Amino acid sequence: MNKSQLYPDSPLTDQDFNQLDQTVIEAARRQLVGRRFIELYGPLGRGMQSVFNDIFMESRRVNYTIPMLYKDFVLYWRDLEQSKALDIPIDFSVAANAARDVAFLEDQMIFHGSKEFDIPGLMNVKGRLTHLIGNWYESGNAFQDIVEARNKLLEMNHNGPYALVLSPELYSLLHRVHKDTNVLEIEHVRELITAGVFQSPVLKGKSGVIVNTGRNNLDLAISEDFETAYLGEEGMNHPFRVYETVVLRIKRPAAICTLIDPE
Amino acid sequence: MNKSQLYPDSPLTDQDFNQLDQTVIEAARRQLVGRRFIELYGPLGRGMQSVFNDIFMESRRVNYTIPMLYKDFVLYWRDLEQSKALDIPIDFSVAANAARDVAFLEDQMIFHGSKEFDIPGLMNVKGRLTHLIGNWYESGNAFQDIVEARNKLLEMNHNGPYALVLSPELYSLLHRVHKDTNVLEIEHVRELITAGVFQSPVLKGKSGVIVNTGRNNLDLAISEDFETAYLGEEGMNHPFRVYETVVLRIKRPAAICTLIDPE
Amino acid sequence: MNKSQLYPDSPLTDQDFNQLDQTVIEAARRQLVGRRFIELYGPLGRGMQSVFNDIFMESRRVNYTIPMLYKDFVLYWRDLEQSKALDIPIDFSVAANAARDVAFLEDQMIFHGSKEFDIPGLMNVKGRLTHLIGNWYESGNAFQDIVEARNKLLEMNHNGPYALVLSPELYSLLHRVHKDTNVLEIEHVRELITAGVFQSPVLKGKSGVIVNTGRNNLDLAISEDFETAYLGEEGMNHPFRVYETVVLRIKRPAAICTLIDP
Amino acid sequence: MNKSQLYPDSPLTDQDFNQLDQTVIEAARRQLVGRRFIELYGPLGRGMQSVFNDIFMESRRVNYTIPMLYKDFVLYWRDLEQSKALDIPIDFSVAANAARDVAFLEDQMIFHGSKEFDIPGLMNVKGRLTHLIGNWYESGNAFQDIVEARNKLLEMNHNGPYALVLSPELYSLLHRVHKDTNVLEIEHVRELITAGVFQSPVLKGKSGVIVNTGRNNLDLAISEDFETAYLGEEGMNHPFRVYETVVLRIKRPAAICTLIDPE
Repeated sequence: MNKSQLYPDSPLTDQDFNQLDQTVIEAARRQLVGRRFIELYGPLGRGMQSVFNDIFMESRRVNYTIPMLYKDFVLYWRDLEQSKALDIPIDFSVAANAARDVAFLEDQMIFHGSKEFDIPGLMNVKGRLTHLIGNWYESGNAFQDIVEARNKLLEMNHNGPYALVLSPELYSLLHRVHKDTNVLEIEHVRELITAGVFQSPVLKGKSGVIVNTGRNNLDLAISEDFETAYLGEEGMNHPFRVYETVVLRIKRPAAICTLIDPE
Repeated sequence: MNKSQLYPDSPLTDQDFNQLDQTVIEAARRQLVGRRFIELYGPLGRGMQSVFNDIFMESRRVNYTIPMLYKDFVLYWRDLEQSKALDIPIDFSVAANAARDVAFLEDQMIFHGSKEFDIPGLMNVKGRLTHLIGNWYESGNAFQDIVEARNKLLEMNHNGPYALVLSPELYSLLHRVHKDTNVLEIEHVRELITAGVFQSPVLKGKSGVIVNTGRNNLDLAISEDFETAYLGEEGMNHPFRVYETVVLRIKRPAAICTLIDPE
Repeated sequence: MNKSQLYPDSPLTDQDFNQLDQTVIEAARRQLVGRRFIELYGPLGRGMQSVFNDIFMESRRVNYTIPMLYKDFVLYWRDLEQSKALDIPIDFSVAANAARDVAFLEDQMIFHGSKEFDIPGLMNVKGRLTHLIGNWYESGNAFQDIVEARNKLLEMNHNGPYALVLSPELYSLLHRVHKDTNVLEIEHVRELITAGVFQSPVLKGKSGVIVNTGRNNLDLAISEDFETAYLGEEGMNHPFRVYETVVLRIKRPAAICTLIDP
Repeated sequence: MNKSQLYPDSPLTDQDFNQLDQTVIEAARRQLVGRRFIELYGPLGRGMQSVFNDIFMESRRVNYTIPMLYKDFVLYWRDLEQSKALDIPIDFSVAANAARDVAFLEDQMIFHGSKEFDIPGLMNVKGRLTHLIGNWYESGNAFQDIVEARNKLLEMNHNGPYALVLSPELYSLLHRVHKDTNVLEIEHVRELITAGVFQSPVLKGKSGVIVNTGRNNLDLAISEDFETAYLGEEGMNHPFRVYETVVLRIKRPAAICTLIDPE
């Protein structure tokens, strides 16, 4: 399936359109936090507009509608025509920005869920464990809270490997320089969490989540990965659409222990 | 030996059945702690239902019956039929869970032995050294206990390399952040134990074990590795069986110094 | 394409499966009432485990999971061997009982919905029109209450053809003679409702429904019709299963008028 | 385009001229700080003497004239003639010095802009965030100032990855050895800034800048990379010119949070 012949009126050729995909894929890759520890359920394809989920509580089956996440960018015709005249590889700076916004949309949908499509997220799924953090500003408390949260996961027949995602404010507190001591608390934490410790701008305030990275616990249902579309001429310009269809499936919500600030 | 023709009625083809083995093998690999420091005695094959062991005490020979460790999972026919209709690579999420449970079964059999089959484990073999740990919550005690346990192994003509396996509670105490100091006690410990320091959920409470990793000291007798079986149609579904036949052989029990909490 | 190769371990030959299929299908046809006035959207195939419904209320898209309705019957090996030895056709009576039960399940799901998957029925869908009927024992009331119900559908921009399904008690009451015309009320109703007046045991008491026939109004989305699948042989006996996967989509809820006893 | 036939009177042959480019390219590479975290807008070529910039403020378009940055060096004819007589690969020590000066010129133009050509730099662009640092000589203040500067970038929909460039005086203070503690403050800082922490001699006094490394935020418009030219015989010698044409484009100035000493 060549995308040049799919959009016969597209101003981009085969070479020009592949670089657009590379710009979109790379820009999204740098910002996707959920994909770093959640496996993909393959390219389900255009023939699947809804995927099934088997929730196990420690086996209810539910239907999830795969949602669209998209953002549009416009490539000016004057800039495009100049590029072909001079034979230069075209500027896709806006495409990277559009791909980043879609990548942020996926992370927001992964961690907080689709309210309108009724899809639970990591931080609000039903049946997950909950741990109340202490004052992470103090030494040892952050590691102690992770251990207690990990202990809650352990008493569920969930031996790991775990992945911990924290808000930027909690992430900074983990790496902060203490006064009395000189302990890098991420070094102690990263030994217990082997799948990786990440920060996500989606999480707000003081919040975090520990997830078992097994494919059996949760995965990402992908009907169409990050793809670039042509919307046709509009005002002589060339608006495009970076879209993706993905729904998070949480088969075993008990493998999630969200850390929440007691306020 | 192609597994598609071995089960002529199996719904999975050659390609579909290989991905099942990959899912089972990888999921087991992530959870097998004993295999990380215990060598395998090859594929003994189906012709050996019992393996001999020569115990040396510092040469009694005993017969060990190779036990079966298995767990069953069911692939729904509706999900399978949909996968072939859409030509998608089939979901083996349950297979990973079944393989993980078998992997946990092997680790429980390796460390605690088969009570019914009369096979000693690492933590209850006859003739091994025993060390009583102190308060690992204090700085330096955990390293001191390992040194004393290692010294006991040294005064047996057992120069290493050693492997230390600890319970999750002891593993956390090793990596904990101390108040007065900022010592990462795993860094001091990991220098003496070169074959690796692992944690196993099988060990409960405050317990651990130091094992010489030599093939002459102990090994794993494998008659059949992690293999996936088809049990035939049952209620129009497709139940499978992830089974493995393995017995731990401890040729020199004196190469084991189990750490036990004095309670 | 014969079921003998589909189930090599089955004890039935090509002809025996064929006789099994007619036994199941014929018993289903004699009991299926909803299929008489509702078009069939399919067979979609095994690749459709859930269908999409676009509700045009008088637009909202709802995802419906296709339910699987089944019933199990067992053929005894001694009976099959005895019939085979004596050159007597196999007795598939239990198959008809299983097929009849599944046919009732489909009719029950069509009319009263399926609470397990939250699929609405003819008498349960939101947005339908409700008509409070009177005492049909008295003359003239039976025909008039249908006229007002049809007028309700006419006011909602639905001009037929209509299909009327009544409870078995109410269907008999429609056989009375008209007070003035001296003609049975059923022929007056049949001229107003040209898609047929049916009866169904699923409706109890004074109940009924008027449905505007048409694919754009409502249809049956099936992925597999009445099919007999041979389960594994257990205990030397042969258990079977008559199953089907059907879901009812009501695209225009306002095209359904329900007669409700006050 | 062979450079030997481009300058028919050049004393260097094809082999002799390629080593000149390698000396210039490598010497420039060791000193270019801006190129370590700013992407290039390809070889725009000689047909583009001015490049367009679309400034987004959180979309004004401006025209930037691509400037020339060059430095001249002289290869003595006596040294050149001796090299060919003995068949030795010629000394290009001066060429490395000339390339280094041009590389310093680019970094000065990237961080402080072209005053005469009216091109804003990283440290004086219009619409960028500004943070006032504290006493970096004290422990924790340097990390705290980076976090606050990063927090300012975060409240602009700028999630990273960030690149921090500091003056040599600030760079030394970051790596300094404290009295009361033994904290290496670069280790804490380098976790938040993933694209890298660099020092630039261009920045004077106590100054720094945090830049989002996205191609959409800023990039380097290159009309001609580091190229070596022959200026013809002058006094029987061979003067050359190491020139490059490059202009920095800041599409989103809000992605820049310059750290400035309150004096």
